[PDB]
Parts: sequence; C-alpha cells; structure tokens
Amino acid sequence: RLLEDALIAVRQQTAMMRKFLDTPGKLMDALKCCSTLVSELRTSSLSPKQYYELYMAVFDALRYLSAHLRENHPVNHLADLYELVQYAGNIIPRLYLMITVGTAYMSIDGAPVKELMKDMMDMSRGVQHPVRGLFLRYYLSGQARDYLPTGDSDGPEGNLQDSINFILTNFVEMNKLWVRLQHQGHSRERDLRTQERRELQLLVGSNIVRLSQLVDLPTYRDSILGPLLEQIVQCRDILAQEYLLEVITQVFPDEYHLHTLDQFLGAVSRLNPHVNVKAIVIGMMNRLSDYAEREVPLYDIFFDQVQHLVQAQHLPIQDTIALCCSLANLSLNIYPERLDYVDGILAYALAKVKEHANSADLHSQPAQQSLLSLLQSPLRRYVSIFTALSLPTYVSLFQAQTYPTRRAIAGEIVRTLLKNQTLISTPAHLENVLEILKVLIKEGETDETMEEQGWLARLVHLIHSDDNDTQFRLLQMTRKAYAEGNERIRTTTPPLITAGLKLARRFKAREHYDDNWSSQSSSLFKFLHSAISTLYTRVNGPGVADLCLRLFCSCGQVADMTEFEEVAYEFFAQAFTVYEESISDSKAQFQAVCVIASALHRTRNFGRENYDTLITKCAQHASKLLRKPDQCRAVYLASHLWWATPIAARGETEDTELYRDGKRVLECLQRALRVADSCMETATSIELFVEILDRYVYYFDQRNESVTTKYLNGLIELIHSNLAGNQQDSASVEASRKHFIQTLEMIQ
Amino acid sequence: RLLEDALIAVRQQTAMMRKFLDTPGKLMDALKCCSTLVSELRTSSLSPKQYYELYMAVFDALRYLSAHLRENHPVNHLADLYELVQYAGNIIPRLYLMITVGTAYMSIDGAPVKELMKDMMDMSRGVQHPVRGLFLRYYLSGQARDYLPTGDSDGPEGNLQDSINFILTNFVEMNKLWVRLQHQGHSRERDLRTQERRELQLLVGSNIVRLSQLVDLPTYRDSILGPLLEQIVQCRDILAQEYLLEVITQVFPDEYHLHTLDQFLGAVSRLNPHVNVKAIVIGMMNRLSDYAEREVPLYDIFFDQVQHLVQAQHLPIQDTIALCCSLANLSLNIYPERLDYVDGILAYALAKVKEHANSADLHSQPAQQSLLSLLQSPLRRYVSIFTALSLPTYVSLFQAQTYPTRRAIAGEIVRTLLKNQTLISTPAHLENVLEILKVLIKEGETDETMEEQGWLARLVHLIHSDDNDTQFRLLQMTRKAYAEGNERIRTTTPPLITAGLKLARRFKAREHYDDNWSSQSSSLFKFLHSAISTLYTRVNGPGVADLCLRLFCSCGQVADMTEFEEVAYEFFAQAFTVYEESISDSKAQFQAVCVIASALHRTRNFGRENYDTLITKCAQHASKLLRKPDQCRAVYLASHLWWATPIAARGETEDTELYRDGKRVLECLQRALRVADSCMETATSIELFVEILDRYVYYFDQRNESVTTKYLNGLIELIHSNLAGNQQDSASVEASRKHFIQTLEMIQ
Amino acid sequence: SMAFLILVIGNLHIPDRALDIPPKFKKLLSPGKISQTLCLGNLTDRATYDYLRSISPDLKIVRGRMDVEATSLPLMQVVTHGSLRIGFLEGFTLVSEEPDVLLAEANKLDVDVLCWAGGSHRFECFEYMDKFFVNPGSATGAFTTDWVVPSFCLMDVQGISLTLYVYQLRKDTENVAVEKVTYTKPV
Amino acid sequence: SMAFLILVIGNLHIPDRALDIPPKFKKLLSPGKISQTLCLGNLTDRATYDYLRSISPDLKIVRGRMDVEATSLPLMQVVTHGSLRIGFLEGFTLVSEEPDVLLAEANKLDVDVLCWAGGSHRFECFEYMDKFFVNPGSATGAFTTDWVVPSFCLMDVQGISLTLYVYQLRKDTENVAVEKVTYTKPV
Repeated sequence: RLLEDALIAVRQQTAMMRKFLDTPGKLMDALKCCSTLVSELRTSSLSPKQYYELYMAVFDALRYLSAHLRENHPVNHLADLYELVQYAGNIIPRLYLMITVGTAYMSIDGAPVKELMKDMMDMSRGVQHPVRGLFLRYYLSGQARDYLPTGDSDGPEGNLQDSINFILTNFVEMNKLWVRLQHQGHSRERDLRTQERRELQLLVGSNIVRLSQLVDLPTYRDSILGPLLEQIVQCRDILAQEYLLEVITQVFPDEYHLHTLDQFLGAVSRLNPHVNVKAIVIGMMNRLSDYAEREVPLYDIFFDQVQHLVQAQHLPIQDTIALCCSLANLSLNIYPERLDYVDGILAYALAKVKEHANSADLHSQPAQQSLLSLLQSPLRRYVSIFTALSLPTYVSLFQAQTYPTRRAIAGEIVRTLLKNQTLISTPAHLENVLEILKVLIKEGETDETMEEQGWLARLVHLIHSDDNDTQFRLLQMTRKAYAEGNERIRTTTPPLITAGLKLARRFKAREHYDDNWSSQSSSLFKFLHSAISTLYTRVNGPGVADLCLRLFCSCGQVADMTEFEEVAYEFFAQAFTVYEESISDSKAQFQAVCVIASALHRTRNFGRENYDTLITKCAQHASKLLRKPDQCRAVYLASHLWWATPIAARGETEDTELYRDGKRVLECLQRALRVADSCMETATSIELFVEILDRYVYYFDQRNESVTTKYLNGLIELIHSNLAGNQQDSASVEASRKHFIQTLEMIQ
Repeated sequence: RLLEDALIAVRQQTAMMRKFLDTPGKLMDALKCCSTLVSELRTSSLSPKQYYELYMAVFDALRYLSAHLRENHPVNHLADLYELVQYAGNIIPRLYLMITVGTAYMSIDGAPVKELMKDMMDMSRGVQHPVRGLFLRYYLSGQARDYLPTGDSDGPEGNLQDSINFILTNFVEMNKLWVRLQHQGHSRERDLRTQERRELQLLVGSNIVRLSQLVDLPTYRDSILGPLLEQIVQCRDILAQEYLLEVITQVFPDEYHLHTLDQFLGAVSRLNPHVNVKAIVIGMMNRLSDYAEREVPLYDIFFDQVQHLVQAQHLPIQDTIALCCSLANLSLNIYPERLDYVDGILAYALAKVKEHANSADLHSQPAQQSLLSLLQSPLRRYVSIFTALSLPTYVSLFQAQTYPTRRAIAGEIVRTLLKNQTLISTPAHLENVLEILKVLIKEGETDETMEEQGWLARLVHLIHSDDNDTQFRLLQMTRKAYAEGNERIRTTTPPLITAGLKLARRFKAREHYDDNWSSQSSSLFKFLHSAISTLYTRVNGPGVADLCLRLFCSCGQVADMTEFEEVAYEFFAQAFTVYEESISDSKAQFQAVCVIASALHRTRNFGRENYDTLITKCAQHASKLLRKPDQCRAVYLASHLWWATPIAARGETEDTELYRDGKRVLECLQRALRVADSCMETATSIELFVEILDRYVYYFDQRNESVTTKYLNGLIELIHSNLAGNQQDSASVEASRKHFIQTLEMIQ
Repeated sequence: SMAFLILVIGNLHIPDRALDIPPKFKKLLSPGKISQTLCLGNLTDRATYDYLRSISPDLKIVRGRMDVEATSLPLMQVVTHGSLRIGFLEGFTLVSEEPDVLLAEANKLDVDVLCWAGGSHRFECFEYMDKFFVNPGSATGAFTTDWVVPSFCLMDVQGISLTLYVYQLRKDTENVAVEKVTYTKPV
Repeated sequence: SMAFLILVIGNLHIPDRALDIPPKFKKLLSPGKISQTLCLGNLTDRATYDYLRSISPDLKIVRGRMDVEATSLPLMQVVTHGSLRIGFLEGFTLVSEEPDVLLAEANKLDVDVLCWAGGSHRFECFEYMDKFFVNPGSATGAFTTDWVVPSFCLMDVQGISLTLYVYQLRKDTENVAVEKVTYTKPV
C-alpha cells in the first residue's frame, strides 16, 4: 500500500515531468517534480521488494530525465547545471540530479572528467543511509559507470588507474555500507537483513563486472586483487566473502587468477574461524573442481595448503569428505592417469579420513554418499578402470569402507566393470578383482539377484586372455576361492568345466609341440574329478545328477580327443554311481534315464568290449524301472544300442561305421514285443505295437535280416485283429489306425 | 433312651429277683420281678438290634431264673408249678417262664420229658408275632436243647420219631415266623425286615444243627429231607431257600446227602426262574464242583437236571455263558477225560451251549470273556491236554467259536504249546494241528513268533521224531499246509528246506536198505524244487532273491552229497539264471557273487563236462561284474577257480588236488595286473600288488610253475620304487610298508 | 497368415555353450518386432525367461533337454496357423533322429514343420516325406559336437504355405545374412 | 582282568534253525557275568538281540553273512585293553586260509588276536607271526555236511593278555564241560 501510494505519486510526477520535458523552459519544473518524486525514495518504511520496485520505477523515469539532459548538453548547453542541481531542497533528489548532470557533463565535457567524477564520488559520501546510497550508486553506475576516468582518456584528466581507484574506493564504501546493512534496524531481523543483503549482492558485483573490462595481469596483481584481498579478508562477513570471491573468480580472468593462486590461498587463510569458512572453502574447491572437469604443482600446492586449512578448521566429517570428493574430482580430472598424484590422493587423504572419521556407522551419512562419489570419480574418469587396480591401495581401502556400503559400492563397481566389455585381467588384475570377489562372496530368493550369467560368460572370456596353462592354475586358485558353500558352484563351475574343455583342446593343439600336454590333460582331468567330487558335497540339489551326467559324457569325448581315455571310463562308472544315488522322483528317473540313453547315444570312445557291457548295464537299469510304457520305450531303445544307430555307432571307435548287431537288435525288439503284449490296454498297446512295427520297418529297410517280413506279417495280423476287433473307437484309436495305414504304406 | 432305661430296669429286677431267689419261698416274688423285667420287652420301638439286646438282657436274667428253678426242684419242689406259673399277667414273661419251668421239670423228672415236650410244643402255637415269637422260640430251643427223646435220647420215654417231630415241627413253626418277619410290621420296612430275617436265621438253623445231632441216614432220607424238601419247594421265597439249603448241606453230612441225591435233584428240577434260583444254584453247583475237586449216577442225573434248569432258566447271554463256565468247571471236576463223557460234554453240554448261546455279537462282550474262561477250563483241567488232543473232536470246539475268539484262543493255546514241548505227534495229529494252524494263519513285530515262526521251527524239529518214510509223508502234508501265500512262506519254508535236507540224507542213509534212495531223493528234490519255485513266484520282497539262491545252492550241495548231481547242475544253472534275471545292485551283486564263489568252493562231484562247464561259466560271471575295484577282486578270486585253492578248484582229474592250473592262474594274475594298472590310485593299488605278490608266493609254494621267484623279485623292486617314491603317507601306506616287509620275510 | 511374427531360434546353450543373441540379431529380434518366440531351450534362468517374455506379446516355450528344473512347462507343443499345423520340441522327449521315427512322431502330433537343434549346432534345412525340417543352428553361437554360423529363423506361414527366413551372422568377419525358404504342405 | 568278559559264540540260526543254547549255558551267559559280548550277526530275530544287549553292559554287533540288509555294520571290530588291537571275523571273505592268507589279513588289520568261525565251524587254535588266531568252533552247534557240542567262549583281555574260557555241553546225558585258555601277546 505504502509502495502503491508512492508508485501512484511517482506516476503523477512522471506525467507532469514528461509534459514539462516536452516544453522547453519547463525543464526546471520537470526537475522540481522529479525531486518531489524522488522524495518517495526517502522513505524507509517499504519492504525490500517494495523499495526495489519503487527504485526501479523512479529509476526508469530518471533515465528519461537523464537522457533528456544528456541530449540537451550535446545540442546547446545548460549553463551552471552542475551547480544548479545542487540547489535542490531534498538531498536524495539533489544527489540524483548531480549524478544526472555529472554524466551529461561527462558526455558534453571531456576536459572536466577527473574533477567532476571525483567530485560526484566524494560528495556522494554524504549519504547516511546504506540502502538509499546503494540505490543512488546504481543510478550513478547507470549514469557514469561507463564513463570513468580511464584508458579512454588519452592524455587529459583520467587514466585506467583513476578508474581502478574510483572503483576500489567505491568497493570500500559499498563494503562498509554492506556490513552496515547488517547493523541497520533491529538485531532480531538478522536473517531478513541477510536476505536483503543477498538481494543487494548484485550491487557490489556490478563493480567487479566493470573492473573486468579493464587492466591486465600486473595491474591486476598490484592494484586490483591485492586491494581486493585485503578488503575480502578484513571485511569479516560471510555473504560478501562468498559472493565477492566467486564473482571475482568468474568475472576476472583465470589466467590472471593463475598468476595469483597463492594470493587467493593466502586470503583463504586470512578469514574468521566464525565466518562460514566451510561454505567458502567448499565453493573454492568446487570451482577448482570445475577447473578440473571442463574437459606450478597445483595439485601439491593446493592439496597441501587445503590440508593445512582443514587442520586450521575443525570440520564436520561429511564436509571433509565432500572436500575430499572435490579433491578427487580435481586429481581425477587434472590427472586421470598420473598414478603418483592419484596415489597421493589415495594415501594422503584416506587414512587421515579414518582418524578424522569418528568411525561410527556411516552409510546414510552424506560422508558415505560422497565417499562413493569420490571412489566413483576414478571409475568415471578412467579410460581404463584397470588404472584403479594399478593403485596398490585403491582396492585395499575398499575394505575400510563401511560394510553395507561395501556391498553397494563393490556391486556397483563390478557391474560397471561388466557393462564395459572389459579387457584382460592379468594375475595382478585377477588378484584385485578376486579380492573384490572375496568381499562380495564372503563371509557368505537372492535378494541380490547377482550375478552370474553375464558374469560367468565375461569371466570365462577374460580367463582366456591369460595363457592357457596359467589359466588352469588361476582357475584352481579361484576354485579354492570358491569356498562359499553349496548354492554357487552349481551355476559357476560348469562354465569352468567348459573353460577346461577349451584348455584341453588348447593342449591338443600342441600334441606335436608338447607331449606333457597329455599329462597336462591328466592334471586337468584329475582337477575335474576333484571339482566334481567337490559338488557331491552339495547333495541337496536337483540336476546334480543331470549336470554331472552331461559333464562325464563331455569329459569322455575330451578324453578321447586328448587320447586321455583312461580317466573317461572311471568318470562313466562314477556316472553310474550317480545313477544309483539319484532316485527321487519316478518321472524324473524316466526322463533322466532317457537323458542317459541319449548321452550314451552319442558316447562313442568306449572299446566295444566296454561299450556293449555298458549297453547291457543301461538295459538292465532301464529294465528295473517302474512302469510298462517307460519299460517298452527303453527296451526299444536298447534295440538302437546294437543296430546301425546311435551317434555312438558313428564313433571315434566306430569310425562312423555302425554296429548293426542285428541279431541282438532282433532279440531286443522281440523282448520289447513281449513287454508290449502285457500293456493290458487295447488302444495304447496297439499304438505301441504299430510303433514297434515301424521299428521293424526301420530294421528291414536298414537290412536287418533278423527283422523278417514274417515278423511284419504276424504283427500286422495281430494289429488287424485287435485294431478293429476289440478297440473302442477313440481319437487315439483313430490315430493308431492312421499310423498303421501309414506303416502299411511304408512297407509297400 | 428306651433300651438303656429298660436295661436299667432289667438290672434292677435281676437284683430283686436274685435277692428273692436267695430266699426259698420268695420264688413267686422272684418271678414277679422277672415278669416286671420282661415287661421291658413290651416296647416295640427298639430297633431289631435294640430289641435283640433287650432280649439278651432278659435272657441273661432268665438264665439265673432257669438255674434257680433247676435248683428248687432238686431241693424241695413246688407242686403244679408249671400250671401255677401260667397265672402270670404278662404273656411274654409268662411264656418265657413256661419254658424256664419246663426245662426245670425236664431236669428234675426225666419221665415226663416226652409228655412235657408235647405240652410245651403245643403251647408254642400261641406267639405268632414273628419277632417276639422267634425270640421266645429261641429261648425254647436253648432251654429245650438237651432233652430230646430219640435214639440219642437222655433216658426219657421216646424214640427217634419224637425228636424228629419236635425238631421238624419247631423248624416249620419258626420258619413260618421267620418268613413272616418278611411280612410283619409295616410295608415300607422291607429292607429292615430282611435284616431281621438275616438276624434270626441262626434261630432256624439251630434246629437243623440239632437235627444233625439226631437221627441217622435212613431217618434222614425218610423223615428229614422229605419235610425239608417240601418246605424248600413250597416256600417260593429266596432268602429262606438259600439259607435253608446251605444249612442242610453243611449241617448234615454228604454221606447223608448221597443217600438223598435223587431227592435233592428232584428239588433241583422245580427251581422257579423269577425266584433268585440262579444264586442258589450257582452256590450249590459250585459246592458240588468243590466237592468234586476235593478230588449214584450224578453225572447223568445232574447233566439232565442242568438241561431241565436251562430249559427253565433263560438268562442274559453273559449270565448264561457264565453259568456255562461254571457248568464246564463242574464237568471238569466231574468228567473231562473218559472219552465218551468228554464227547458228551462236547455235544450235549458244549455244542448244546453253543446252540443255546443265541448270542449277540461278542468278542469283547463279557459273554465272550466267560466263553473264553469256559474253554480254558478244559485246558486248565486237562493236566494232560495231550489227552484233550486225543479227541479227534478236540478241534471240534473251534468250529463252535467265533473267528475272533477262535484266533485268540488258538493263539493262546499255541503259545502254551510253545511254553511246553508238545509230544511226538502222529501223522493224524499233525493234520489236526494243521487245521488249528490254518485257523491261526488263515485268515490271519512278530515277536510272539507271529503267528508260528518259532513254532514252525519246532514243527520242523518234531518232523525229525518220525522216520524217513513217515517224514516224507509229513513233509508233503505240511507242504500242502503251505498254501499260504507270498508274505508267509518266506520265513516258514527255509526250515522246511532244512527238513528236506535232512530227509534227503535220511534217504541216502537207506542206500543199503532201499536203493530207491536215489528215487527218494528224486521225489524230494522235485518236491523241494516245486516249493522253491513257489518262492520264485513271490518276488515281491527283499531276500526272495537271496532266499531262493540259498535254497537252490543248498539243494545243489545235497545233490553233491547224494551224488545226485544230475539234478544239481540244472539247479545251479537256474541259480545263475536267477542272478541274471533278478539281481541288480552292484554292491548286492558283489555279495551274491562272493557267496556263489564260496558255494563253488564247496562244489566237488560234478562230472567234468558239467563241472568244467560250470567253472568256465563262473569265470565268465567273474569277468562280467561291474566296478574296477570289484573287477580286480573277482579276477583274483577266479584265480582260485584254477588254483590249488579252493574246493571249487577240484576237478575229477586232479586227485583230491585243486586244479593248480597255475598257467591259467597266471593268466588270471596278468588280468589282475591289467586291472590294477587302470585303477588310478596309488596306495590301495600298491597294497593290492603286495597282496598279489604274497599270492604269488602262495602259488610258488602251491607249485605254480608260471609263478617264479624272479617274477616276485622284479615285483618287489617295483613295489620298492612305488612304496617310497610316490605314496603319500597314510595309515594304509605304513600298513603297505609293513606288508611289504612281511612279504620280503616270506620270500626269505 | 503371420501378421504375428514367430521367431525360430535354437542351440542357444545359455550358459551351456554360448550366452547371448548376436547384438545385430537381438536388434533384429528386438521387442515390438516378434509377436511369438519359439525358443529351443537352455535359457536357463528366470532372467532369460522374463527377457524372452518381453521380446514378444505371446511367448510359447516347450521343455528343454537341459531345462530339467522347470517342471511346469509342457514337453511338446503344436500350433496351427491357417491350414498349417506346426509342432515343436527339442528332441529329448523325442527318441532319435531316424526318418521313420520323426515321421511317426509328426503323424501322432499332426504337424508339417519340425524345428530342432542337435549337437551339430549348424543351421540346415530340408524337406522330406512331405514334411518340413528346420534346424536354426545356434542362436547364440554354441560350439558343436562336429569336427561356425550364428543363425536363427523367422518362419512365415501363409495359408497352406510356410516361408522361412533365416538370419545368419556369416563369416567371410561377422555379417548378418538373410535367406528365404518356402515350405508348402502336401494336400 | 575278569572285569571284561567277552562272549564268543556263533552259528546262530535263531529261530532260523533251533530254539536255544543249553539252559546251563543261558545261565552262564546270564546278565551280570559278561561285560561285553561280541556277536557275529545273522540272528535272525529281535528277542535274542534284546537278550544279548541285556547280557552284558556292552553289546558289540558286527555284519553277518546272512545279514545282507544291515550291511552298515563292520565285519570286524576292535576294542583296546592295554597294548592289544583285536580283530575278529567269521572267514568266508577269505578264499584260502593256510599261512599266507592269515598272515596277509593280520598285516592288513595289524591286530594281535584273530577270531573266526568258518563254514565248518569246528574248534582249533594256533599262534602265528606274533599274532593270535582263535576259532571257537560251532558254538551253538549248527550242522552242515562239511568235514557240534553246544559251546561258547568267554574272553578276558588285559594288557597284552587274553584269557579264553571255553564252555562245552558234552555227551556221555548232556554235561557242561569248561576249559580255560590264556593268551599273552608275544613281544
């Protein structure tokens, strides 16, 4: 309201002033109305925002008046106007008028520049109100901040030094006023005053902007920053020190700052313990961080001096860590690969942090959050995160991270080490990664959902990077490192089995370049037996049988190729052992034994004395299961154990040539028929007999003379007699008829 | 109140009566005081106990009076005193006085005693009040106790008839009063009245005791029991019948009862079923049972009467069976044993009970409990229950038991048949026993040997009691008694196998008595094969394989011993067949093959065509096992098929020597060496090599020319090279060193 | 038919012999492209299951020969598109690779096209006995039992006709190579 | 020591062949006499087992040749009293006996006293190779057609010494005859 009443008066005064400015000889009337308007700025009852708004409205009107005067002098004159404006009854209007005329004179009159500018600045020292004098100095700055006695002078009044003096003197007076803002009004409105000061900070910094359009580095050193640093350190306030130092740093050139870095750090040392030194120091270090991230042992000088500063303080641990993070950001960005500097960060911060850390738990602490960001900084800044692993104690300090966060940080790092299709892990890098793994695995629904499928695939790939025999030794040490219990190796070791499958071949690709390669295979197969025996500790799991079964078949094939077949047979016998302990679910044994059949159906390196023996074992255990359908299915497959089938019959012992043991095949098929008759279900018995007949067709066309057309005739007659004569019609019975018709079509 | 006040008055009157009794001529005054005392008996408000006690006090005073009169007559007299005392005003005092004076008259003059009793007995027709008349008549009985005219008379006129009349008439009048106690008084005092009757029963039974110190057995028959039976049959009261009949039985001797048995049994036939005849009959019948166990055709008469009673007595089924139990105990005491009676008990008593047992369902019902006690009663009373087994109809009661109780009782009997040794059973009794067994087994921790396992072992034991021809028949009938199924014969038949192994020898021990011993063995071997093939059917259990194998092998040994080897070879081939068809588990196969080896290690007499064929098959079976350790174990044991060990290695060419086919043994040892090389273990392989070397020393000493000391020496160097240079130390490795040092000591 | 694209893939062997789709192939098989995926096993985990589920709006899977812990899935499946009936299985519930045995199984299942991925881990296809036989090779590049072309197929059914498109990462260097194959059912 | 009596018995077949040992023997084996019983199995019943545990405060049972089901028990057992290690068996696991098999077995076991009851089951004893070999014969007297007086043995081990008591039911009337034998391990 007060603001609005004043603004109404301002618009009234601006209206008659502009009508007066229109009329020549009403200029004095326009100035009298302008003084009446500026009297509104003499109030101290406006809120900070309201006083700002009143100042801006009066300022724009003053700009209209000031342009009118700055045009009148360039076209005719107005005599003694500098004197005439000192006639005004109201002092704030009077001083605003002297500034307006001063700047008009500066435009018209080049010769009086030093004396008139010096006069206007000195007499503006009369303002006894901080806010009104500051706003007055903006009117001055808008009027004459651009006209200062400067390098624009070519020999008459003024030089760049005079402008430097003018602005430094303006700084000192504004700074005295700025502190005095702290002390005007009542003491309990301190936060409001600091808010007002935050509002008016631009008033101080416009001078710094004006200074940055000015003299060079030696002049900066002697006659800007020097002065500025004594004032900055002795003003002893917080809002001004933080604002003014950041404004100086951005606004003045950093080439200049570089030549003055030590002057800055010696100013940082010259501050109150009771001013918010933490904010200024954090902001300076952050700025140096920017001096690092925008992609003179600065590191040593600034690093060591910063430790002296922190010792000169007593700091919150989180603040210390945030400064350490910014120190990390500086060293990382300045020295991504100067390992000695990175190590100096690693060494010269971390133990000291642990003593300074009154190490209670610190996970939710922002000091922890920062310590993560700090550790991430090597990780983010690395072209090669391997270089973090080149720091001997980078990894070892992760032990000294607090432990929940050891999981969070170690997981996140290892995952990042996995999204990048990362490089060779050398034994040294294997040891550091393994140490990280021991922290992950030790002490022991997976609420982690880590880790393994892309983890095993990556691990098996990079294992190959080191040389292959060494890979076995590394694999063996990792195998000891896998002491974590029963629910890992199931998914982790079979990929290691394949890693051995490639290494056994890598040995064979030297079979004429080595002959202990066979012995090396021997060592790997003893390793395989030891590792599988390790799994047998894990009796609690399903597929313990299946996985072992496929591994023994695979190892048997490798033993053939490595000619190291002596440990194949043992492994197959042990696979039978697996067959005995692994009976827990009836359907599961039928599928598993069928898997046993199929693996034998590729198992091709057994000497026929061993193979046929195995075939009979398989047939007996098959013939010792529960139910007649499965018994039939297994019996007809043991027909396939002797015939021109399976993959086994294209063997490294069969030389792709087939067994064709057709007499025994006939005996097996006849036994399958004997089991088939005792199905005691008309439809399924006939369907199976048709399938068996088709098996007869198979051996007839495979030229199994023991499979005779007479057997086909007797089986088709029995199918004909049952199929129509005692089958209740059914979709299965129709399918069995369709199958029998097909089988007749095949037999021609 | 009344009783003690009356007793005080009684004591006062006794004092005054006696003070009068001291003075002769005060006798009438003494009688007046005695009458005044007995006037106390005019109260009827006293309890039966209180009135009785008052009677006792008046009775005691009367004892003083009766002695005083029995003294007055001895000293002077008083003429007509019996009449004069009838002037007393109070009737109860008067009549008690009449008894007192009467007894004084009997004491003074014996000649009128008979006449005086007729007068006194006639005048006792007055007091018909049961309590007062009973107490008066008790006084009469005690006073008149000692004076009765009879053959036991005191010297008054009178014969056995006068005492019989006095006691029977006294009995009938007191019994009429005693029953009237049931009625006298008021109707709601029935239990008090029954109490009064039980109290006064001694008054009635004193007459029976007095009768027994009276007339003899012909007089008992004609003139005691007749009256007594007339009263017993005509009262239809319950309390009187039990009391009066038990008093008759106890008081008069059983020599007398024996002369009156038919009179007793004609009383036994009228027993009224709603009269509590059951209690009377059980107590009498129990007494007769006890009479029997203090151990006139009573059996026929009483048996018939018991039928008449049962037709008359139809009682709740448990009660009927309990009466049957007591009837059984009676028969036990009467006639368990003379066989016509035993059958009459079975049919006309036991069958009659079973038909009469129109029983509701009862196994846990107490009617069953009694029926068990009943059936046990023959068993207990059969001290030689074997004599019970001399009934072919001994079983016949099992026909009449329900199946729960047939099984329970047959179990209990067979158990008792196990606490005892049952005798050598004749062929016929073995069948009766078998029927009992069929009831035990059919329909159906057996640590009772349930149901007959230790019983089967005894049965097989008892088979031995007879000779070989009887034994064959017994074994064939028992084997028929082995129609029992798949879950029974497993534990029951191998003892039958042993029964046949002994019987086959018992046939051979008749080769100089019947050369059908070979034929007898042939019949027994077909019988045994049929029984084992019976087992082969019943594959459903563990050991079904084991047991069949052991029996077939055993028969093979018996065929060896009898040299009846033609049926040996078939059984051994069939045992191999069992091995192929029915045996799966590798470890189980290992035990089976080791027992097969040992059985051959008992195989000697086969003709070499059969023998050598078996030896080669066995070598094949040795060469057809499963595991490599096992492969070695079987191979070194097949050396023993050829070597100078064991019995298996006897050919009919070796002349008591074992083949000592040291060439073949060496071929076997080389096979053991090839198996040893492919074992892939160091300690047990070397240990085994040492054991084989020791076996080599053995074959050297048992004359294997193919085993030479140089071979042993080269093997000890190979052992020396292995023992230290590649054995990782273990208890086994030290044992292997100790064994090697021993083996060197053996080679000297 | 087949506005509903069906991915045909095999010999994945994850983690058995090879672990992933070729990147160029995953993008050729990216979600929003495939409407149904027929996967020939060895995923083996729940993560692979959810990803495959995410690939297509209708995922149909049968049991795998090493997929022995996933007891809930069916062992075999037939699908029909227009007049064609298509069955598929890994081969473990199948008994062998004999021609008569395949024909007999196809006849019980009433199928015309059979996809399998045996130990050769080599793409091949041929028609035989009026039926269609497809081996997608190894979708992950799984190693072979033989003495390597990553491949998969995008079968296309139209009426009584089936068009098979096979995508292969062939070596001259890994190059995506596409081939078209057509199958027409006997009448 | 007499504090540790060891019963040695065999040829059981209870009730598999017979009923009981002599009553006089049952009382000689009554509880309160024997401190430990080493039984050779093949009982076959449970009541006799219960009796046997009850006979001595220490019942030790080993695997039997008719005991094909309870294979978990060893065929031999050692207890130590002073300096002795003691093995015992029945013997069928051997194939010959004469000198090398016993010495080899003793070396395998490294014992001092060996008990056995082979299928002949007839008493003999001998010392051999600083070790002790004991055959109790056929204690229960089981029969066979091989080439027995009811008997049992008691053993008392102290230090390197063993005391054997042999109990026999001899025939003239059946008479119990007892003999004592002592064994001390040679150095």
